[PDB]
Amino acid sequence: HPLQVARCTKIIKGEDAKYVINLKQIAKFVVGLGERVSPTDIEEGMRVGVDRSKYNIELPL
Amino acid sequence: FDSEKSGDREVQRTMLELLNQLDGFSSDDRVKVLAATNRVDVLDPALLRSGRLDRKIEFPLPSEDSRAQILQ
Amino acid sequence: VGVNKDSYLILDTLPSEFDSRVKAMEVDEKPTETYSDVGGLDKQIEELVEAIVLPMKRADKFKDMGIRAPKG
Amino acid sequence: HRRYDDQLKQRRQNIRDLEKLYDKTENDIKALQSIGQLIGEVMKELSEEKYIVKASSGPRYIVGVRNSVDRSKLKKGVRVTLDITTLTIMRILPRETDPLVYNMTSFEQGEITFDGIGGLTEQIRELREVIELPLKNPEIFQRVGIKPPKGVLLYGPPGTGKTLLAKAVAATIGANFIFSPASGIVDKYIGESARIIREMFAYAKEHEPCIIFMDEVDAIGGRRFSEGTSADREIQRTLMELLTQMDGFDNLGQTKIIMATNRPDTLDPALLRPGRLDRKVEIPLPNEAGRLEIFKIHTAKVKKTGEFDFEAAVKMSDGFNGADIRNCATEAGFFAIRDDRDHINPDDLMKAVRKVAEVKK
Amino acid sequence: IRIFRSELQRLSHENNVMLEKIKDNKEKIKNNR
Repeated sequence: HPLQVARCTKIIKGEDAKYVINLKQIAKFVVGLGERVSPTDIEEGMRVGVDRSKYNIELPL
Repeated sequence: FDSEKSGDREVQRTMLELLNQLDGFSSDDRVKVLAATNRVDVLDPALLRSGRLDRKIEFPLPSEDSRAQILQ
Repeated sequence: VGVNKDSYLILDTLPSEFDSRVKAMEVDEKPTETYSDVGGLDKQIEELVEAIVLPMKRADKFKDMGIRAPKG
Repeated sequence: HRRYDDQLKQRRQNIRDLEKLYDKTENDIKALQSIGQLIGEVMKELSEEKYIVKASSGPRYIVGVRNSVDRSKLKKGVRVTLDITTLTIMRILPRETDPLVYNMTSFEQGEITFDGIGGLTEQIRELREVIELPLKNPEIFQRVGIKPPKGVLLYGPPGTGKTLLAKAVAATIGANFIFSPASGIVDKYIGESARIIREMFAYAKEHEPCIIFMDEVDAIGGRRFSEGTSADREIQRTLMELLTQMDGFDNLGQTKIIMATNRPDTLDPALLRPGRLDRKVEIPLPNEAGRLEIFKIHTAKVKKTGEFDFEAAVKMSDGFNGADIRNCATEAGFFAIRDDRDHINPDDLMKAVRKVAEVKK
Repeated sequence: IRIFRSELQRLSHENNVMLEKIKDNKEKIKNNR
């Protein structure tokens, strides 16, 4: 699915494919606890995205 | 002659943190920081001292016999 | 530094993962090169041995004299 | 059977150690229930109980007072802690906008002692009377009837006497050392003119025992012709602001302005008039006889021979100050490492001058 | 061997008091983070 925007707000998941990244320059988020690679679907697809800035393990999508 | 270090703080803080890291170990030979560029248009008295970048080493174009080894 | 999204309150620090490390930085452990590959610089190479290489070998000889070896 | 009493004592040691660790954990959990607030700066004073501020999280706001509000230490410009809920001032903080410990050098008292400034004692005693005396006992000039000088210009060769005299004034008096180089004001970038001098005046206003020092004034100076501006946009705004601080409604009585340059001709004549710069001290160039006391500071501090001759190396030295001879003493020990000696050969320092002459004059 | 057993029973329950005290704190600090 084409993604021109992605964001998430106040999501608690699990370390492994957690994402919870806000692509907007306001309230930037990262991902810790190791390294994971999921080029097809990281967690839910959809609002998972990258856009401008690189954050951790989000690169494969 | 420009104060633009205050305009773009990426250049200023890099130089400010550079002065603190060079002074961390003054007795140790395991801390060495060098640099290379095209020329020196600006002299900084703070960077000129024992334990920092001081001596100017110019690198002119290779000589006649020097090019024989590179072509070899 | 872990903080709240709403109240913006500091909770707990986080380990280093994405530091904005400025990638494409060349890291090479003990490369392979000799001063004989590029000739004609022996005038500058001697200056690189005197002010860098030789004080880098042993720092205890210069410490007994009370002076400080140049770091670059 | 009595040897088991040691296990009973070691068991109690674990109870007392963990109990102190669990008590610190509970206090850290209770600290998470605390509620922080925003931070801002007062733009304008509307009234006693109402202030016009500027929030860091948004545009300018107008807030009230909460508790422990001291109207004497809180006024227009004083940084405040803004309440996100009721829009009130929770606490009182000193005024800071641009970092004062990074772009400006601040250190406790001084660094360089009076040994490196030796030889200027004739001018040093006159410098202490116009600086050290009014900052400590202002009654000295009150009985005489003369006003204390604000600015004092220390000028000379570049790097010679500029650094030594700067840190020596703060060391003997006891006031903090403020180094504000002139290269950090005038720029080709838009802005960066008034905000530096105003906040520098605010820092010296909060902490009285401080003295401001500058460097490289020749770059921000010049008289042009009519004192107008052509490509002077950052030059003229700086020269006029320095005059309005001392002659304005609020000057620095506990802080003296110091400028460092080459020649006074590079300074705005508007700043040269009485009321701004009342003192000009010239830094001479030490000769072979003058530099004799220079090699007795840095070179004589390190390990040297008892037969070392200061007159042999001074003949090859040309215009070397206390900071310039640091490379001479560094290269002097470089020729002595081959002979395995813990001291400095007097003949090695003479050869070290030729190595320093490649950079220094 | 009946001497140290008197003070050992005290330190045994005092450890459970500190254990149950931090047990609710361990679950609380994880919920506060």
